[PDB]
Amino acid sequence: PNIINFDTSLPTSHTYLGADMEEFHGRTLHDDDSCQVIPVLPQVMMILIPGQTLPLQLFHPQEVSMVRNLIQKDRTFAVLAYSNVQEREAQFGTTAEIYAYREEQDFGIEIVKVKAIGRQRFKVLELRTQSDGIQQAKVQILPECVLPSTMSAVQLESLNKCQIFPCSYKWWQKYQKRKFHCANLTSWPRWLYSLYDAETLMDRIKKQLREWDENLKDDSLPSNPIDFSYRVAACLPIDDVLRIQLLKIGSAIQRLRCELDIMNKCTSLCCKQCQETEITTKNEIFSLSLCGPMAAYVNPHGYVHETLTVYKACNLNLIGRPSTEHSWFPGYAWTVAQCKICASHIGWKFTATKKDMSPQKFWGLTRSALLPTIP
Amino acid sequence: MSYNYVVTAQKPTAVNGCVTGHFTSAEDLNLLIAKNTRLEIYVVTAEGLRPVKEVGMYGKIAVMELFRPKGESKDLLFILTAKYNACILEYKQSGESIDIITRAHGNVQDRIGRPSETGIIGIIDPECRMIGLRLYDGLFKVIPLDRDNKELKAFNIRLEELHVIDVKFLYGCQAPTICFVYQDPQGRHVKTYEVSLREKEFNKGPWKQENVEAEASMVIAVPEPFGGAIIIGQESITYHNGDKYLAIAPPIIKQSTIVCHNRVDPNGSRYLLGDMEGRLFMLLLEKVTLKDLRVELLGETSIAECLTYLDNGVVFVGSRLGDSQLVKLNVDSNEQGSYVVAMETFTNLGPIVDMCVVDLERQGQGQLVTCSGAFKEGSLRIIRNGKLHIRTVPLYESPRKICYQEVSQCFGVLSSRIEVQDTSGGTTALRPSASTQALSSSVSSSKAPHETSFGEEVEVHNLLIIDQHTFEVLHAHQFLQNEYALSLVSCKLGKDPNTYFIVGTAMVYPEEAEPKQGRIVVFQYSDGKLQTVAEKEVKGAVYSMVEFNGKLLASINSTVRLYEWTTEKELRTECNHYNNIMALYLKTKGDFILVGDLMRSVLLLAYKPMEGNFEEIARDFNPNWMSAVEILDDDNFLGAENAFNLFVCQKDSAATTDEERQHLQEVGLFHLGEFVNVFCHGSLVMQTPTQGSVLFGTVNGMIGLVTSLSESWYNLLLDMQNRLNKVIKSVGKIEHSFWRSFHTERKTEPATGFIDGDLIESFLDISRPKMQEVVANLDGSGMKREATADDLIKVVEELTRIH
Amino acid sequence: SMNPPPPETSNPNKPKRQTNQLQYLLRVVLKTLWKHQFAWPFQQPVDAVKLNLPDYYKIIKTPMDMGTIKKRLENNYYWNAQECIQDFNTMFTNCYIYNKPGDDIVLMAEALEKLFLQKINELPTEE
Ligand SMILES: COC(=O)C[C@@H]1N=C(c2ccc(Cl)cc2)c2c(sc(C(=O)NCCCCCCCCNC(=O)COc3cccc4c3C(=O)N([C@H]3CCC(=O)NC3=O)C4=O)c2C)-n2c(C)nnc21
Ligand SMILES: [Zn+2]
Repeated sequence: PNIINFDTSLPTSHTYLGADMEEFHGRTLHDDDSCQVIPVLPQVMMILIPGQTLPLQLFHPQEVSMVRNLIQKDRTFAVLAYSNVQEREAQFGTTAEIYAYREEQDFGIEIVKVKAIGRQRFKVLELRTQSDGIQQAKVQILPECVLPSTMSAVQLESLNKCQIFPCSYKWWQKYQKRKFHCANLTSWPRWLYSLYDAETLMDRIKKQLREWDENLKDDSLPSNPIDFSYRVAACLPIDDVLRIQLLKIGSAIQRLRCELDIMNKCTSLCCKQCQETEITTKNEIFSLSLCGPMAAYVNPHGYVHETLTVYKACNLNLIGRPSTEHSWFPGYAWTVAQCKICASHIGWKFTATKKDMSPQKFWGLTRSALLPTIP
Repeated sequence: MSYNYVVTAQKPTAVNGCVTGHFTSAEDLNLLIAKNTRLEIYVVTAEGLRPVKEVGMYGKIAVMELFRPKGESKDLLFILTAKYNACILEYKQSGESIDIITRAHGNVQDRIGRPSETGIIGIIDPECRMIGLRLYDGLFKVIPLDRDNKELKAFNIRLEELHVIDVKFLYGCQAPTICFVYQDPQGRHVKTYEVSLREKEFNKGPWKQENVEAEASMVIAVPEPFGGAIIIGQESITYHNGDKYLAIAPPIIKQSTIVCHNRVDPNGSRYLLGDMEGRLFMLLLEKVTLKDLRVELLGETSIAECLTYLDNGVVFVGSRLGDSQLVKLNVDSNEQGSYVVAMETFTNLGPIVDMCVVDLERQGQGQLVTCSGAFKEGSLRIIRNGKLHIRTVPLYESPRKICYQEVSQCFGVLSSRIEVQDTSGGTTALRPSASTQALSSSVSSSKAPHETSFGEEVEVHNLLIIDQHTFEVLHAHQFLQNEYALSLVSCKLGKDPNTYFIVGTAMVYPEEAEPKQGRIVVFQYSDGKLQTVAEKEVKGAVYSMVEFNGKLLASINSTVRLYEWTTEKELRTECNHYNNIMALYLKTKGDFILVGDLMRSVLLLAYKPMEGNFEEIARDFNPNWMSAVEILDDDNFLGAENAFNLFVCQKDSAATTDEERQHLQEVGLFHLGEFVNVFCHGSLVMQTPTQGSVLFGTVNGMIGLVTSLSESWYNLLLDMQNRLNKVIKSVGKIEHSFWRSFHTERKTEPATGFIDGDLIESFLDISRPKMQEVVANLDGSGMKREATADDLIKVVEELTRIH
Repeated sequence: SMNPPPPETSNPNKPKRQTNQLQYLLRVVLKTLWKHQFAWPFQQPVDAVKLNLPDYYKIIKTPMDMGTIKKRLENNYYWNAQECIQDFNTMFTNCYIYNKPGDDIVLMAEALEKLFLQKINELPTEE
């Protein structure tokens, strides 16, 4: 637990990628249901969520050429959500728009470091590997299914003037009783329609997130249910199949419902290789980054890890000596952490370099190594 | 691929709006009533109302206002539909032929815009200079009322006030001026804006913005000589006319929120006000300038959806929750202290929350028992075909579910009543109802922090055993505290010859968003007393229960469970199925099970008796609000979804690919125009081109019937529909395909797999030349069989004989 | 699973000196390559057991890594710059021999060799 004085804005900056990159302010969004021909990055194996910051380091000449071509055009590439990545099977995905880039000379080879952000979900229609070896994807933009209020079709016109509204539990009781009154016209009561109300689910998830982060919901958390749902999904430490099932969801209400069901059910995080070795619990999860408790970071050899920060973790051995080289969190030294039983890499133990920092130590576990578990 | 036929058996009885004016003649006083898709025109006589016209439109009437511009001899009628079809109509009668001609029409929907929370608002400027529409937030649509605007062209003006609650056109203004109540982070205020047609913009209003009540909801434009505007909230009634600011806070209106009004005197001296609890108050304006405001409780009527003053103290009260009324007001109060005397009552079946089919009287002749109304307007309705004879049994509390038990010759009905918190420690009912005036009553045994509050309403749920002959409330069993009953079934289980009443419940608490505790209670009714035979505790809400081949199929949140009835008269779990969704809707046919979610998440399972579990057959996830589901046959499933639509999904048993065998193909879409609440298998005609019979009850009291057809008959009736649409003049000139098209704000597709039975039945009313036009130049035998007018008359008569 | 002992770095019988070339190779070249972000695979002998590469020391007959070169420079194991340059070249050549063109480690070794050659062209004259 304890208190924090680290400054949560530093991990989001990805300062380990060197000096200040060239930043882009323009935004390119394609119309819904429209088809686009987007290039696919060959070495990206992550299941990207819209709004999630993705850092990359590319040194292959083909990758650097493709990145230059994208920077010269719309700065958008396709990140395939692979169901079976060994055979490179992909049915869904998410676009990523490059918002920062930096090519570095005085270097052994031409290398480019990139910060992009997920934008639009999509369904993969066609995959064609070009003669260059790089592959293109003919892609259909998936639309955000926004459904109206469940009372809109069963609303009394005389009560239309009562639908605008000016101890939180009493406030929510009054909200439920006033917004879903006309539920007495249907076969279902008010408290059932509350289970499908965007704001009620958003407030329950806000409570569950207040359990994790001390940043107030006044500013950090978005108000739109779609953006809120994507922000929550970007920081949920779940396996790849559950994340794929969550990306397939098009309606924000279903997304929030599934997210709160996950937050209620899965309470332990075990080793994926062990399945029977508890590593941490939901209670030790804490947010050290503005993007939440879990964020995507890139390492010196090009691998992207979704790191979830926790205060404590058990059943882990520490390999090697601590190092500050290319550390994802400035001011902390990492130490490789393996499972006590199967020796699989679970994450790193980050220890503060200065004695005045808090927390003095924490754990960053990679999402690909964890498995959620219900007791 | 679906081939279905849907037809209306009872037109909507709920009243959503009523106006008075001079529409048929300048000397006649006309009363116009809107019943969703129906428009009724009456002439106000000394005795009462003389019916002069009834028409049907291809839309849901959202705005209905009369207005008389300069030069017109009598009033015109402006009508806007739910699909944003606006029109201006005029009454025309020559001898006996009455025709509602269309003076103007057009679609006012914008390509971009979010529909407002307060819904559609339609106002007309007093001097008939323009029509104002409030459809989307931040935009005000203006339709200039010139003589050349037959297409009803309109332009939008930007609104800095994004959350407008109510708006009215003020009287006595040189320029058309609107006065509206809006809300901002500072609170609720009232503002005014002049509408410039030359600039097509807004100009500063006559008086500055005033800070009003936090619950200011209603705006009333006072006519001359008073002028100004009255703002009505939950606690205060204010009046603003430039320098004139008059606020009153009568406590008699603090009990309930006033939701409707109507002008009595043409100069605006007296007004009628109706609250949510059915109370009718009189607002008096004392006088060049306004002297004072006064509120007098006139009495109690039905829960008023709309009020209108006719003449000679006669007032029409249009109600959707209950029967409509014609009431008489008197100068002197009676013996109980109420100036209101009920003259006449008009049946209203809305809302229909549940229903069932019973052969009460003559065997073979079916009757329909429905749970209608809500609160003190709750009742049971017994409907049979003679057009339709309806018997009413008032309950004075809200009915929710119903089922029939033949062996005991009685009905089981789930009901709920509202009670206020007691001053000491408990709850007190607001009025005597069926649950409190039963010949016998009982309560449940057993198996809450921050208790009670200050006079806050609480729902008390009861099971009512009602005799099928006399309809006396034989028994009224009350459930536990904080217990909500959801499902009800009457059936025999296992080898037990007794027929039981099974009720599924849920424990609801304010701290729990989702119920984690519930009951399945098994009662037996015999010798005029209800006893609890069995009781099972489940870890969730029992949303639905179904008799499944001598077993009990229950839906406990996300789980579908099968119970067996033991010899010790206990419920034994046989098998479970854990789903990705919460099992809201449960239906069965043989060994097939249909599971449904509020967001159109459909699942089809099959019971494997040799293995003793459930096996997934198919599913379909398309997010859209639902309301009711039913199984048409082994392969077809009917449902009602968002925006008053019906749909039919189909499976392929044999099929070709196991990946395709697990998908339910959407084979039918239709725009009904009603919000269906209940589907049930049954028919009302004495026991053919049609196969099956599924009745459905809706919110506006409309009752419908759906049946299945063959491919040849479906194609023939589709061609007939196209021809009839080509020949029939629509009121407001609304396209039939546009009205029947599956309409949501996300998508709009043409209707498929459905035959509009009302359109086909309208073929018998047109003239013989129109019949020959339709049958002009028209595949069961394998080739091409010709068709004359008499053949189609016989076909349509045979199709009408099914309802 | 031989994984032999690392190459020797100290020899008391071996004479030592601080040539200008070797002090440049240590203070500039090795310090530049050691802090590079692609240096880590070469900072220690190849652990053929943990990497599951039983054929590595059957193909690579002259193992070499930057940790060995660092310890040899710090212990003054070399007599002249040619030995250290040959050790670097042996490391790079071993990396290219065992792996395949286009592999990630091959590109990393190519980058390091390019930077090494660009630093070695400024080798100072002996004092
Ligand atoms: C299949 O194999 C073959 O084909 C033959 C074979 N191949 C290879 C080879 C290489 C690269 C790739 Cl790609 C693939 C293959 C290979 C070798 S020898 C070799 C090796 O020596 N290994 C074991 C030694 C371990 C390193 C010693 C410690 C150095 C200190 N380390 C750093 O300081 C750098 O930092 C790193 C490094 C890695 C990962 C991370 C970081 C780091 O900081 N972080 C995070 C922490 C949190 C944060 O906040 N930020 C971050 O960035 C990381 O996650 C290898 C691997 N080899 C050779 C030579 N010839 N042939 C082959
Ligand atoms: Zn493990």
